[PDB]
Amino acid sequence: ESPQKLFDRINALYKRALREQLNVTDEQKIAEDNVINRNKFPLNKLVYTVQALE
Amino acid sequence: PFRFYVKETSPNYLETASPDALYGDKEVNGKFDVVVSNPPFSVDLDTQTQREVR
Amino acid sequence: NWQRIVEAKLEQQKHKVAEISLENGTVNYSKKIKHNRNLKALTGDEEIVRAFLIDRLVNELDYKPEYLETEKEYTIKGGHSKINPRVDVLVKDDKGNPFFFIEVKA
Repeated sequence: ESPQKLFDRINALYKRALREQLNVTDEQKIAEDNVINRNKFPLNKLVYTVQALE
Repeated sequence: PFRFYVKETSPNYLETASPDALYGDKEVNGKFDVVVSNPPFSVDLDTQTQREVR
Repeated sequence: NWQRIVEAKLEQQKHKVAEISLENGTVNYSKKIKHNRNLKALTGDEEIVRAFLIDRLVNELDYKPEYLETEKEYTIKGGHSKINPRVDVLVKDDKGNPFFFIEVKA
């Protein structure tokens, strides 16, 4: 499945993580925040990390 | 301020506060047993973060 | 409709400080306020106008939400021994001095 789908469905997990794990209250701070920069960390490395750690 | 630390759960010892006559009529969380830390050696606060802690 | 225009205006700003919906007990703040007496009551028209005050102060008027104060209790001689006349809302400064001593009614 397309790497963009993995990126989106992992960013959803991470945004939900900054509400009970790191308990960030500002909903605008929940947005504009991502797992990876998409430029420092290519998506293929994220896919490999998911494959290894799943 | 002690009210700024909310976890999600019920036991949140680092949330309560109360004035103390012997200490500048300021907030005291007299609940922690021991304090171990390694504070930074040189804190140079912001011109606006300074005003919020006096 | 202005009773609903209040929340129409207060639910279109990015900086969420107060929430009004006129539904079942939808009233909360950022907790950056020094809230001491428990809200989530919606008893009367007082709460809606108080929330509009909070929105008008934190935004627009440019006051830090950490400086403000809501429903502050003080122990005075009192007409009634339990009421303890309570400051409806207040705007302090960085030194703790109350700048705006505001009482808000219906």
